[PDB]
Amino acid sequence: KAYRGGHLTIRLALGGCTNRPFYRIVAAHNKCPRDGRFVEQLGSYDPLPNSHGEKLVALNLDRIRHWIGCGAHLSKPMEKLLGLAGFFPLHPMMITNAERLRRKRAREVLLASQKT
Amino acid sequence: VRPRLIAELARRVRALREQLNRPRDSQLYAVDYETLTRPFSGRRLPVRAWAD
Amino acid sequence: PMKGRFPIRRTLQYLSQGNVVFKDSVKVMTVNYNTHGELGEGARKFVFFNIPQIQYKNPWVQIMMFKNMTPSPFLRFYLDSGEQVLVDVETKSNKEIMEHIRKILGKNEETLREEEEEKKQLSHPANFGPRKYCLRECICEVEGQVPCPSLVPLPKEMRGKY
Amino acid sequence: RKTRHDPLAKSKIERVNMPPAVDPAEFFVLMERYQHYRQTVRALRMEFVSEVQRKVHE
Amino acid sequence: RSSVHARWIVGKVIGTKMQKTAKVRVTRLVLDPYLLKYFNKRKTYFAHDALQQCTVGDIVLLRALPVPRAKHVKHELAEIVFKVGKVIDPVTGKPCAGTTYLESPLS
Amino acid sequence: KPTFMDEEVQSILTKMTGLNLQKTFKPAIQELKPPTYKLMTQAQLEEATRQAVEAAKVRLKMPPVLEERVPINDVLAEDKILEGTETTKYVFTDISYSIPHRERFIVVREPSGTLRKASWEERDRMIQVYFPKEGRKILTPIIFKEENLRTMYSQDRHVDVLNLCFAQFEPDSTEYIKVHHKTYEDIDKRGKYDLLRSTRYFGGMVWYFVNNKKIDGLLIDQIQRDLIDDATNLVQLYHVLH
Amino acid sequence: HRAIITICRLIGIKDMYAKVSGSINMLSLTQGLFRGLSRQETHQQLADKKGLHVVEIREECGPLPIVVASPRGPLRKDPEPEDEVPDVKLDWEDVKTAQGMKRSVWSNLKRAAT
Amino acid sequence: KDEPWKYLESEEYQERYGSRPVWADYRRNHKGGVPPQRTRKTCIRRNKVVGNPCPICRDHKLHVDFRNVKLLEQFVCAHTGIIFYAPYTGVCVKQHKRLTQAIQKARDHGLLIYHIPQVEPRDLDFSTSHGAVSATPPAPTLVSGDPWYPWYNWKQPPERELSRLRRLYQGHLQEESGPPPESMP
RNA sequence: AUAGGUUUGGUCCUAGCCUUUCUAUUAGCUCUUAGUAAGAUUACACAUGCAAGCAUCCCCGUUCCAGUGAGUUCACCCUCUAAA
Ligand SMILES: [Mg+2]
Ligand SMILES: [Mg+2]
Ligand SMILES: [Zn+2]
Ligand SMILES: [Zn+2]
Repeated sequence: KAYRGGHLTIRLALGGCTNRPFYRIVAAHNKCPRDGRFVEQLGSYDPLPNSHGEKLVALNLDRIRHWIGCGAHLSKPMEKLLGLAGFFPLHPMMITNAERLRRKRAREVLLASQKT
Repeated sequence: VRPRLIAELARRVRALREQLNRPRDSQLYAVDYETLTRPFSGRRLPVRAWAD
Repeated sequence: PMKGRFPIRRTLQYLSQGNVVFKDSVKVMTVNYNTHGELGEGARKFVFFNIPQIQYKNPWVQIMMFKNMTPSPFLRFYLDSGEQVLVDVETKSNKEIMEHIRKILGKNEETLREEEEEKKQLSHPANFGPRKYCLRECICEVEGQVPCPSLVPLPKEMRGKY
Repeated sequence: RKTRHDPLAKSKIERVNMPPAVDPAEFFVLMERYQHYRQTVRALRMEFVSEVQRKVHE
Repeated sequence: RSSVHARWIVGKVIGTKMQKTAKVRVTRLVLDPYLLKYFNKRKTYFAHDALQQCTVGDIVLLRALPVPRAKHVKHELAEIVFKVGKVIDPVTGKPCAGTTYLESPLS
Repeated sequence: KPTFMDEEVQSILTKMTGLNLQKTFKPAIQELKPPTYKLMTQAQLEEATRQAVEAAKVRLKMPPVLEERVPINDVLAEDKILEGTETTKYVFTDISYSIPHRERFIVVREPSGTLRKASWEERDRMIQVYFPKEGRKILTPIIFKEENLRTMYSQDRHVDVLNLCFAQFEPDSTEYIKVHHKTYEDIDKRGKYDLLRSTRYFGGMVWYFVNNKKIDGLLIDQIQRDLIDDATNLVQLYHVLH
Repeated sequence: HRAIITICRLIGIKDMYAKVSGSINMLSLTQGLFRGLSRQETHQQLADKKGLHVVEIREECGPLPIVVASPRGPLRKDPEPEDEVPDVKLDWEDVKTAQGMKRSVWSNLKRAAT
Repeated sequence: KDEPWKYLESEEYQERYGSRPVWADYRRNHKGGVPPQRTRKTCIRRNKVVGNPCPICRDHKLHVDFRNVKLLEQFVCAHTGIIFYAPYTGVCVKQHKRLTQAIQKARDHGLLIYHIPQVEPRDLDFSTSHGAVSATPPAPTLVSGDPWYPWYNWKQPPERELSRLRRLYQGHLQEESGPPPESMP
């Protein structure tokens, strides 16, 4: 399918059942369907935890970096995962979320002190 | 062979029209000072472009 | 049973039992010999038994069959550059010419092992592909999460029911 | 999802694209953070491009 | 540049009543999925014999041009590798006939 | 000084465990198939026999005493903005088919300001999850229980015990070496060595007993055999080791 | 065939594949089966006639070859004429089973017990 | 009686069979040719034994457990490591699955006897020279405690930029505080 | 296809039809709880509801997503050659 400049964009893709969120990073186009055609498949994503947690994530840098240098872009969740893994620097949105969580915790502590 | 000639003719006509009789900025890029709207579309504008 | 003389000549297994693999150079494979002349037993046995194997090892290369065309049979080949590889098998055994072509034009074990390693690399066993190309499509079938909500209901933390 | 020529449910034309308020110090810190992060990302992309070029040359 | 697929080809000549051209086919051997036996398969092809040197029913090689200069043509006769009747033996460069030597070897 | 790969030591070890083309090449309750028969001369029979002997020789080779591993204590990066906020610890690794499992980079984003490379147990678990190798169950097998271990020891078939111990854990794990030493000690109780004659034994039993100076059972077995020159060679090897 | 199953159970054979080709005539089928069972080349007699031992490479066991029969006196020191591509008229069913090309609505389906 | 491990070697069980298989005594009545690919779903019918009783659902003293070694070894080809098919077993599919699970549990426990081959090491090498296992020198910022890129943390910019942004965001501002409090009970 | 019924006063040979197994549905009745995939069959016409605007005014999704199996060798491999 000839897309309007469909450039490679590593995006996510569902793969679970109802009440069972499951995802899988895939190197697909910017306009192709979520679970549609794709070039290469990367390490699947494990959102839900289990016994002592098993949030497993993998990446094949040997080909991921090649496809990135070949003119492919990255999505926001891709940058989030890269920051969580450590490949790319920590995403600033994550730092803003952490600061907001710290401020909310401070407000909760203030409320708890006011309870008395 | 049966080539698609009508499609090519329509494409050429539309391209020639949109390239020659293109509406000038005075018609589409105009701004209404009473509601901040652009003719040829009928949509509003961002809020940070009011006092400007 | 089969309505032929030598059914073993065409059994797939016998064809896959080969070994010679022409390199990416030879383009045409022409052979000709005299059948009435019993002196060319090697060439006859070759054209009879090994031609199916050669054709199955690579259908891209061209193969032409001819009969009475010269007193002394020969195996004329054509390379991608333009030269020719003339190897004689008259008064010889098919195994001799087979080993000769395997050592000269046949793909060495290094190239075959490299191709096998490349194919194995392509056969990514870690990604969760759709079975046909890989293994374990979803994590629900392997250890890591609840073993399929269908095989067993989900715990109390199921989404929606909250 | 709307193919231009559609009945277009007239339910979103009654809203104003209002930008929520913003702080000064936090906004400047975030702007500097974004600038430096984009610089680092562009540097990493240039490094990857150089590596790909070296591989193609080899 | 190099749009043609089949590069080197050596087929049999048939059609020759044309200007600077000649029809050629290759008696290939395709495998059957059910019979598991090879049969005499052939497909006609167009060549560019600019000199019409070859006749009907012979063996000649054709050089595939980088790009087809016409609709169906995509090859060019290079040289007669084996002239039927006047064929030359690879070993012992001398003419030969039906399983016989027109001129005795040893020269 | 120890010289585990010494020529004389390896020769004496191979002598202790004969080839045995019948016990090593014993059939197992698995898929059956119709055998094939042929008629050859005696030279071809001798060639087949020596080929089977070479195959049996290639059979035994492992394992060496690699001792207990060391927990990796290397941190990649860290963060001060978090420091205990998002627990659960997210795991991340890298895929490389052209790199062995002993050169991976399994990162684990922990909540605290750190970023270790995971332990060895979690490393092997993630490797099995990503690259399912033959055997090596994800969860620990129930056979390794005290009662189950005793029952297996009572079966008088320690070959399958060692096979399972080697197929489950890795040759460098701590529990692996522990179970191996436990099995060796159990075999030590009531002298007997004819059971471990068609499997791994030279590297785990004889070498371990020579290192621990527990050569009483081996000496008794050698005396029961017949050789005396082999006994003197073993005494010389023990003197060299100590 | 169920009749063949009973015949084998009475003889002693436990399990053995057999393609009941051709017509299904009880009397003629049983007579042909008896004739075939009476005309069989054993291992000991074949070895005594030819001389060479019985070489085999069982897949269940290891490469260790185990002779099944040996001659009763002489031993042909020369090997058999290992002439490749022999003239063994195999059946098309054998090829269809080896290549898995056989397909139908009753190929190899689950059968009853006992 | 109660988890049968002594009754297996009793006299009644030996007289009823002794050396014959228990799965062969059950015959399947069906249409012409071969019975269906599936047998009865459940031995009983949520109460009493309905239809042809299974080879095991006929006596209250015939339970199953991981300790039933002889029973599980006799009810399945202990000499062939290949499970049969539902028509061959000819038993209540519920009990078929139960027996399969019991055999799996016995194999995972060690009671059952069967060949257990081994495998090869996870890596041809047994060294630790790579940095991922030998050592990993830290960075100056790692030793200093502060993470890389100090601008990630709080850094109160000059008041000039704040006034400029306020001029940009005139009547749209919020209440900002100092650095992010690191307290969270 | 390991199998059965079937031409006759009977047997042998050839061979027709059907039964025996698995998938798609529902005419009939009947269906304790809970969980999981999917719920067009009409390329006939549609009431309506909803599905795509952020945004310093500009590109941009509208040329995708979601469906159809009417028509239907336009898919896989190589080369050339702009949009990223
Ligand atoms: Mg009748
Ligand atoms: Mg249609
Ligand atoms: Zn699921
Ligand atoms: Zn029951």
